[PDB]
Amino acid sequence: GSELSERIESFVETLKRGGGPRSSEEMARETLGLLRQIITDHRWSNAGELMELIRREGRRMTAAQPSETTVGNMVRRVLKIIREEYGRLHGHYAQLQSNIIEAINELLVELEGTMENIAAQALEHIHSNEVIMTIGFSRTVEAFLKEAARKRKFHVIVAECAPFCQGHEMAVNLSKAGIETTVMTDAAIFAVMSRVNKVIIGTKTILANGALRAVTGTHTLALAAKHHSTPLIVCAPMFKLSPQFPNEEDSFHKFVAPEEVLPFTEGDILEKVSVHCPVFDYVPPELITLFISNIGGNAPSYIYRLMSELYHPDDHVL
Amino acid sequence: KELIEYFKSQMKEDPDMASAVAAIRTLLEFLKRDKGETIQGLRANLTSAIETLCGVDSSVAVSSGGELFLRFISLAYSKCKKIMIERGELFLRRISLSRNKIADLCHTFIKDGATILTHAYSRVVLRVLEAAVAAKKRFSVYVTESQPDLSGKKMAKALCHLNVPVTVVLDAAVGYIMEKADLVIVGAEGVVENGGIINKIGTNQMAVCAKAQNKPFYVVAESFKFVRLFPLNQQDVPDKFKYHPWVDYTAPSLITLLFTDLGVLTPSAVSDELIKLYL
Amino acid sequence: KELIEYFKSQMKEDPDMASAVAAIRTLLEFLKRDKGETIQGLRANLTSAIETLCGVDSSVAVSSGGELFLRFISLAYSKCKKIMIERGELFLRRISLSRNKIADLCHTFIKDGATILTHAYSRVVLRVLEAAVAAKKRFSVYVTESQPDLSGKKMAKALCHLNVPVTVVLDAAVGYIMEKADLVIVGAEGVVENGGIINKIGTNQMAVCAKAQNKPFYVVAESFKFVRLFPLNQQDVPDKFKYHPWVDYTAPSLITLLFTDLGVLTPSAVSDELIKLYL
Ligand SMILES: O=C(COc1ccc(Cl)cc1)N[C@H]1CC[C@H](NC(=O)COc2ccc(Cl)cc2)CC1
Repeated sequence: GSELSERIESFVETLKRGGGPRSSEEMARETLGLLRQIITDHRWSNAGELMELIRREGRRMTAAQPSETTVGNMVRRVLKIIREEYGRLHGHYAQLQSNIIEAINELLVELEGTMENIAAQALEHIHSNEVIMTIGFSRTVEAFLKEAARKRKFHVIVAECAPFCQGHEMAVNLSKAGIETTVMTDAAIFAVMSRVNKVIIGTKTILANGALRAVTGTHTLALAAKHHSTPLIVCAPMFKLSPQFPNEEDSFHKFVAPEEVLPFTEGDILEKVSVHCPVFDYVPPELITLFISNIGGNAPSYIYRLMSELYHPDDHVL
Repeated sequence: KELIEYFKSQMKEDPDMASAVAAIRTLLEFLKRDKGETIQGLRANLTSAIETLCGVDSSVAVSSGGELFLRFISLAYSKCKKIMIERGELFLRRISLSRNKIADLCHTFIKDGATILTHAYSRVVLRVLEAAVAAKKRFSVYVTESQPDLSGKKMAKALCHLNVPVTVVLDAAVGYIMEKADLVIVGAEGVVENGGIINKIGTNQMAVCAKAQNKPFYVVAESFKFVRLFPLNQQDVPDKFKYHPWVDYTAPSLITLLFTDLGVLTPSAVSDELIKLYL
Repeated sequence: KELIEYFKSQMKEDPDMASAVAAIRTLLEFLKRDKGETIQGLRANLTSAIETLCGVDSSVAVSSGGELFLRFISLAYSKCKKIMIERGELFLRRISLSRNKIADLCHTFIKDGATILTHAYSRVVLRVLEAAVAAKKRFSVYVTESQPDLSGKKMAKALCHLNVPVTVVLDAAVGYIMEKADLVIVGAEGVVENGGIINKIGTNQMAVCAKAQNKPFYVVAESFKFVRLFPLNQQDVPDKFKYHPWVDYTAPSLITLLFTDLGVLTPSAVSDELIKLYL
């Protein structure tokens, strides 16, 4: 009853104010648990009313934070699960609900295996004495690299992300496992690119065009890789896949307080200058060489088929 | 004959009508009129209609329609044709909603305050621009004059009624104006397997300049234009469709996205659709 | 006035004559007729002639000539003008032998059995092709129709008298025929510092397609066409020379070599010549 309502609220405000939970895998787990509790703790008999209330609460979620697309695309995954179950039972009400629940359960148990799947897949993409470059921080990519390091020796060049220098803690984490790690400013990306073999980077969201929304500055790294023709690898699980297209959407970049870019102590100039701090940026699919997912490697030119396999095309608007 | 004049008057019937839709209408009425009740004899009359209709008109769109919907009807013995006419009627309905779906999926890709750059007159581009301006979007438009048949002037006249600033440009001036165009939208006359488009003569220049300036190159086309051809160079295209050529080929290397009734598609997806359809 | 009608009749005098040569002739006779014996007053009459002559004609070639040869004569007080007229006469002689030198250096770069691809009519391209065919060389020729002023038809007519197969093509069909052309030869209307050329509207398309197919892009021009401009994009070129534009800019990135009376030059060398000449 009101527990469900206040938990939905709590989650909405946690998504709105700050980043909670930090890992987007934990965010997917939390939103899936909440969707399960909603579909269990409501008086819905027909699948249509359930889908409608799910779409409404998902609209509220998406309005809470548009840049966090995992919640929305997993809501769409739940909607596709409901559609599949209704087609199975109609192409049956209690069995409907329990079958939806076991579908969500299998989705959740395969959710925690994507990390291990990518880690296992990592070995056949790294050779000895290779030079990797990565930008920012990504749990999936550091797991990739520290799993490849157990049987291979290679160098990782971590380009810090300004202003949020998450790349520093990533470099430290990689050095923990003895992965020879060079830390540099993002300004030195093109200067060092000539000596890099591969580029491995995570992402926040993959669009239907194949493009991906990743931390700012990664588009420049992709342009450098394309200039030097080095393969650019994206190790992104299959819950960051978003059916929306690049310019049919709104609110792509996430702008945070310019205090991160230019501090308050600069004084009077802060009334004359316009400071901008875009967290995310757009990378076209032409600059991506290969996508690594929990199922296996795939070219950017197959992400649309993955969409068709994951999301109903009438649910791309929620 | 009987199909030649009906196709001609269908062109006369609706000057605001495409040629592939007229072709499917003519073939539907041809199959519904002669009453050919034969398992194998029906296909003879069909291909006779198709060869006649693309002999009168040298469009790749007409031939592609012909092929795809003749397969569709053949994929449907007395009850065979009885259900085949049903499936043809619903095919016509889907092909009618084609262009509205195309406008209402692609009108959202034009960021307002931008500058559209378009080749010769095309109904799909006009429809999507009408949908965009109906959504309260202001933008400038450059149109190529289409020297062989001055369809650029016709496009400019048609778009001036839509209350938008249109500046028809010279055929060879796209290289000059390409830096002033935020994007390029062209209506394909036919879509080859790999994703390329066999469109009017200057569309390839458009795409090459787009790649010379990284400008997005957008294409809008109906799915009945999906033809199963694979040209490697300009000469590899069928010569019948070229007739001083009239229609040339553009590689999918130069195309960003395709806006069809099947949704927005990567140039890679059209081959998926075609091999799922199995020619 | 006095220069307007003389320039007009010089155009009438020799329909087989360039405009920059006519401009230098008119300015030479203007300086030789008025008898301006002043250290600083002479330059006023000079620049008056130059501004008048590029006000009547919107060519970058005329203005470039004007600038370079006004500096040349000024680089030459009673004996000043007495030697300046000498140096002007020898300048005219060199500018006359310009085109013959250009033909007889560049006619050897056309491998026989190849296919020349040319933009609108130009005297230098015609001269080099005449020199090549005089050397017993057979080749095919495609010419762009030059839609604004149909100079492609004129080039085709002029080259048909030379006993060579010429096939004037459409303005937007170069993208279609670029794979059938072994090389591209275009006569520049003006050469900017970096090596680019400010030529007719479709020359930039020519060069971009050449880079799209690695085909050699050759340019032939006289050294009196070397103008001291540096446009970054199409709009950066002076608007007076553009007059629907008439002449656009092509980056040296897209040009292979330049065939001037100073020998074959890399697009890098023209800036060397210009900074040695010091504008
Ligand atoms: O030591 C490093 C560290 O590299 C960087 C560290 C930091 C920065 Cl800023 C940039 C680069 N990298 C190695 C990577 C292998 C290479 N080459 C070899 O070991 C031999 O390479 C071969 C040998 C044979 C073939 Cl067929 C190909 C390459 C030496 C340098």
